[PDB]
Amino acid sequence: PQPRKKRPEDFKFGKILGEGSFSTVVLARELATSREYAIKILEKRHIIKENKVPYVTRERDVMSRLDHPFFVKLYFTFQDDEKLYFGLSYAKNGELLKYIRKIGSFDETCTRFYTAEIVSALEYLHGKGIIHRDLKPENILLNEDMHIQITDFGTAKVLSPANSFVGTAQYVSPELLTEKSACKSSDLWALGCIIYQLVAGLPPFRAGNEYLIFQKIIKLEYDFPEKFFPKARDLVEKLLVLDATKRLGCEEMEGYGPLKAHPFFESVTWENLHQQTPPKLT
Repeated sequence: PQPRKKRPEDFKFGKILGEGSFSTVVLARELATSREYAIKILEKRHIIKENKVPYVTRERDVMSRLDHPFFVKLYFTFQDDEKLYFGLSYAKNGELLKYIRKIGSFDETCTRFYTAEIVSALEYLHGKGIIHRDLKPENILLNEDMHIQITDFGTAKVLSPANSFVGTAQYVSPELLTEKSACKSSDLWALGCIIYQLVAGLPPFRAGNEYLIFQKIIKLEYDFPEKFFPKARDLVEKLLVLDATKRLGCEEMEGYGPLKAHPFFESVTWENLHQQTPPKLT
């Protein structure tokens, strides 16, 4: 068996950590243990009306299948007459994006560290035939110890052999704008954008509106500031490649081995990133 199903009364709900069109995430403290969980709450009525059952169900299933230190863990689920609740691990420090603004940009040791954590998280995710499809600084959280915790699998795609979704405009891959489709490489593209954002302080493709943004993406219109770490620049250039089959890290390019072997990660020990002490953020 297992611990009896939990119920709302077992918690003392606190502040709202964030909202979505889909639901609300609130910080809660379980009375019997004093443990803090970030509980995602969804209104069954709203979900049904919006035809999101498949999405919510997929989200819960992907999360249940993940058991890694770089991913928010799902501890339990329960529901009452009107709402569904998902008990997720609480990452106190919030969005990686906050830290990016807070300090402007990351030095080389910090960029390397956090990129390595993300790459390693991606290898794990892709190893299970799962595609995030909306990877970005706002979806990458930080736990109390400053290690990453990736979440929000509401837009995830589970492979079985991935065109029904888009994702945040600035991180969308060109294939999604053209062949109306997506694969593992799509996340790798988002990685390229993220890396670039860690070093430069802003995402690569920026413009007045979505349309302009998409124009630049399909034309690969962007450039590096003259201060950009050379090896990071080289790595980014191998990720922000229009042809999805030529991005460092994808199946056609022989996987994660070559990606992790990149010069930019020279001094990284991949086997125990999570045991390592994250570099102080400036």
